[PDB]
Amino acid sequence: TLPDGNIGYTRNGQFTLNGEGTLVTSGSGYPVEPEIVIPEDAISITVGTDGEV
Amino acid sequence: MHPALWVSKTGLDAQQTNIATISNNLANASTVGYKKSRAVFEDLFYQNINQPGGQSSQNTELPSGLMLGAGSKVVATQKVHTHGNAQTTTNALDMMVEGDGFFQVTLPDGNIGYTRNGQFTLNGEGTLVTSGSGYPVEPEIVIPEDAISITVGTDGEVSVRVRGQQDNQVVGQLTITDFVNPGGLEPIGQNLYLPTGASGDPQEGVPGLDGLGEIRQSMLEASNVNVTEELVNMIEAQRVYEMNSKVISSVDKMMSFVNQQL
Amino acid sequence: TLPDGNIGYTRNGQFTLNGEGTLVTSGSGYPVEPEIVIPEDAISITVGTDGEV
Amino acid sequence: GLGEIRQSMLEASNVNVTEELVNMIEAQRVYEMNSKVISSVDKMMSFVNQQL
Amino acid sequence: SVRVRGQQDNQVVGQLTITDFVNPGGLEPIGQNLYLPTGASGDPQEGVPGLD
Amino acid sequence: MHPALWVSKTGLDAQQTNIATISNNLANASTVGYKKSRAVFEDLFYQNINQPGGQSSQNTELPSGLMLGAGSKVVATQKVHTHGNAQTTTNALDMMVEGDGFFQVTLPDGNIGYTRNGQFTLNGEGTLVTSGSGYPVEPEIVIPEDAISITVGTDGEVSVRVRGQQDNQVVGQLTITDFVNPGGLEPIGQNLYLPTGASGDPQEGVPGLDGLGEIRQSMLEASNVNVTEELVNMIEAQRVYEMNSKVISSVDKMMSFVNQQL
Amino acid sequence: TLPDGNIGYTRNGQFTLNGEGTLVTSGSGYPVEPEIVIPEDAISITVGTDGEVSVRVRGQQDNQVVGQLTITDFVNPGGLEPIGQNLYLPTGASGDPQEGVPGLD
Amino acid sequence: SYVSLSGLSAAQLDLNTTSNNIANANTYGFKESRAEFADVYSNSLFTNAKTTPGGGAQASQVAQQFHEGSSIYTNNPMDLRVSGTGFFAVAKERLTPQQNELTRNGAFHLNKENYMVTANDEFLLGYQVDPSSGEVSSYEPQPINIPAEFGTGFLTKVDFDENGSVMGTYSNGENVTLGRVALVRVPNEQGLDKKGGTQWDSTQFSGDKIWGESNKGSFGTINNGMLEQSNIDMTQELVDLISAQRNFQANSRSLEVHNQLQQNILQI
Amino acid sequence: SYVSLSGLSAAQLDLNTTSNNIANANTYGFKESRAEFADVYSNSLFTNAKTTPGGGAQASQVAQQFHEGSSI
Repeated sequence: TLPDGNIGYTRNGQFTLNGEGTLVTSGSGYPVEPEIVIPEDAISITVGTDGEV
Repeated sequence: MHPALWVSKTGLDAQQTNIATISNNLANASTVGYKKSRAVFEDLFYQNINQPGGQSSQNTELPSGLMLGAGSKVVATQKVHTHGNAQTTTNALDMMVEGDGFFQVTLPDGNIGYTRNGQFTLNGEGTLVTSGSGYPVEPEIVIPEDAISITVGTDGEVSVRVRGQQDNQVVGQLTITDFVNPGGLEPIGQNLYLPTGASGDPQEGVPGLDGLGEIRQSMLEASNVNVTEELVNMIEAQRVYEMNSKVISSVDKMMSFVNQQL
Repeated sequence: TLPDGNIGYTRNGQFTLNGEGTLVTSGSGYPVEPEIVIPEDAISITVGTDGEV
Repeated sequence: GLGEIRQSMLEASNVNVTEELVNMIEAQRVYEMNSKVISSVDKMMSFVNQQL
Repeated sequence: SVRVRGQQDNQVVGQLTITDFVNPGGLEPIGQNLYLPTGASGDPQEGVPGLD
Repeated sequence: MHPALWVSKTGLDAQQTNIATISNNLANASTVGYKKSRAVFEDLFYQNINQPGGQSSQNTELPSGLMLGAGSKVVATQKVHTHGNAQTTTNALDMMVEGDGFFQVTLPDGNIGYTRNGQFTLNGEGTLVTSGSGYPVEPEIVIPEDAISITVGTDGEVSVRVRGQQDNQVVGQLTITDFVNPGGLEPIGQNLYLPTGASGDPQEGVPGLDGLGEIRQSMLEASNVNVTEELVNMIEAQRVYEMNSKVISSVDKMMSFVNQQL
Repeated sequence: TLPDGNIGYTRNGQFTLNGEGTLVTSGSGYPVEPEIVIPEDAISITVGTDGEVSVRVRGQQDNQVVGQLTITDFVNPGGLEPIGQNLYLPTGASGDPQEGVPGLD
Repeated sequence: SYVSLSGLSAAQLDLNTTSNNIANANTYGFKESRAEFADVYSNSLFTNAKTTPGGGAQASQVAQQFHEGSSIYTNNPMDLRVSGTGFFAVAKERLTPQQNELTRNGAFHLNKENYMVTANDEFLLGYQVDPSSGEVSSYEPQPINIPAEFGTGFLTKVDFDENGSVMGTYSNGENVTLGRVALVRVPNEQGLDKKGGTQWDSTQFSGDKIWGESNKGSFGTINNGMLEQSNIDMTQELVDLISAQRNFQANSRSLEVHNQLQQNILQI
Repeated sequence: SYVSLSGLSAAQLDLNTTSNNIANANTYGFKESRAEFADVYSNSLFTNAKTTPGGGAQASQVAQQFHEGSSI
């Protein structure tokens, strides 16, 4: 999600989490669409081949 | 003077920051409770000479265009907050957080600093302080002078043994703090972190419950750096560094050639 | 196929795809005769020695 | 026809340092080749101005 | 056509047309890199450039 | 700019393709059921300046014609589908094919992928799946919850022994697939293959009958890589790599000399 | 056998199998003259010095002869025209192709 | 160099997996781990398909080989071992026994409350059987209590039969069945996620916990006076250590070769 | 190295079988075991065999020799 509202496309996969737990990029911290909010109760994160997290 | 000179300058600068980050990880290969860092590379803006997708004519559009990049830079130094291995020690005052959590200490200015290092000790008054600058641990844990031994429970309940009296006398309760994004903490040195906007609001609670780790007495958490990966990463970063110097060296020769000829 | 309609002959084989998947030249973007459209479900393109795409 | 998500994996840059350096060698020489023509034209016009 | 941020596809703002003459030498130069049509220049033939 | 520059570029690129093939084999030196690959070289077209056999004068033809080559390239990466060594393990769910044949698994998209890797396990529902991404084996083999021992016969018949019944209770049958040219299979990663036009039509059948191999339980097939051959090939390919770089170095010095002099 | 119909002569020996089992080159996949088709009833392929290709059938104690390779020599192999892909074409100065059993004459 | 670096990481993983197995040669109830690797082959629409050098070697999964280990005899009635298939059920909190974990070591003892607990002061779970009844009455697992006094009479000896029933004889010569140790099985033992202290928890890949007695159905028996050592083989771990070093040296040689190719062009 | 590693495993299996027999030298009704081994020579259609060495040693079956023992 670009700040202006448009959708940016990246082959870079280095992602991380922000304070609210949304899966964002490791650069400027733009959120990754669709939103993937990691719950605070999670102990592991798995992303399937078909993209199911 | 030349576009390639500035592009390669960014490449040289980017690899210098990457090599500096790797060299820092090698330096802190024995620092207890250290989290290694990795540099994240990204390309700079692109100069739009010809639009990749313009209208060269009716019913015909430019499939690709002429766009020149500006180089690269290191956008962030991301911390890898994965747990290091546990070291078994004989000291009765060094503790380790087995899982998520941070020890909290009191800074001289008044704010609370959060640390992963567990090498603690006592000061002249018996309050539990860090073995470095001596910052008191929050909440204060004062060991009475009548104690013959010190035991720290899994849930952080610090207890002492008083001679003659049966059962352990509880002197305090340690509380550890968890963050949603541990990589967003600002490193202030002395194995201490300060919360930032990206880190999130500190989540305090008793260790062992509500997702927090467990306090392991007489145990230390080593640094999570892998020296094998650091040496290989230095190998690759050095090669990219010398390749960007070749472009600068090549551009310098051309400008000298043009000065003599043109 | 030139924009005016005539056919220009080129020895330059640097081709690419347009938005519709037609095999076009990598420069101005003139379609190649005969039209070679790559389906959106393809994962690899093999062009034969005898010109069979 | 879409690709698959690979967790705990990253895609390195596809640049071939062998081609980049060799292309730099050829680009530098051809750049020097064109400077020779301009220098030759410059010397030719200097000769004409002095002679004609 | 121009490129506008936030909208896919270049939008067309207009089209250029050029004028041809049978005898360009009959154009009357008026300076400023400009010419004017004359009786011997010919008939101004407008049209989409690249055609006819 | 110079013909020897382009030819040496093809030589450099081919050796990089060869070394990348050898480096891939060395990386997968411990992969189960991995087939090593070798790079096949072939010369490119020859520029026809003087035609060999052309009638240079009557009753006489050019014995050797002036034909300049265009370099070389790796035309194919051939998979050496020779049987590997057998590893003996105490696991009852890892099988091996003694001879020609491939295990068939169900890909997420629905197609059937062929694997020589026999490291299998069970999921929560008791279906026999691969120990990797968990792709179920075709046909489905479900282990009942009352089973105390699992045995896979030579003919691939899967049977279990249930507490309270003499004689094994058959729960399924394994079928393996062979190909006329297994070297034409497409490597899709995760030790899986897919049939191609050059591979041929898949042919199923019971293991042991009609050329198909035999299923060996508690046994794994090691990679057929010979690191001794891989290491020597890298040294040879490195020497040929430096042979072509000297030609580029020679050509560059030639072009530099002409610019300075001519 | 080249796609155009003619015969290309090669010193390369890296051969493989196509989908139909025909012995083909390991590069572009040209069939080898004469065609050598290995049936799917074979467990091992042995090629003799004299070029006799024989395969061994399961459940059969006898070699099944499935082909006979013939090689062509040229008086002046240096006169062949290199066409790439490790292939040669005969020319006027190369001489007439002389084909026979690989090991006689 | 990424293919070379992938091989180094794959060889290093096999070192770390083997080293942990060697480290736990004496821990009771340990299950050795095996490193499994898979191939990488990545192709796009714009990449040649005939020439396909691999992407390296990816770690597939570190397994949790669950074969039975050898039994050490201590002649201690509170040392228990499951011979066959099944796990002990151990709860960290007495009040809440639903939050439990599976363990294989049976180094149990009685705390001040005379509850059969592990070395970590965690309560062992078992079934409740009446002193006069036979089989399990209520199948809900509860912590096993061995009262000091029953009747009165004071606890004298505790023994476990092959059915896992804990029987206590007291001063008055009264033999009482105090319950039986619960045994837990999962359809996929490979799917258990690893906690600390040789303890596992049921996951989605391991199926749902199956509660049963010992020597019943597909479960194994419970033997007292025994413990399980690690299921590792010292000679095999020490040889594998040998093979894993050679693959990290071969891969590092390939990384060195790729370096000297890049240094080669930088001098033209 | 796999052929050599197979030889260690085959020799180690024989060693374990002998140790089990010695450990049960006193138990009543025990029947000794014998470890039997077999070769490994797999080849394919792409592997000229005249010049291919074997695959090592494979354990065939551990027997349960049932000959009558002495009486006490």
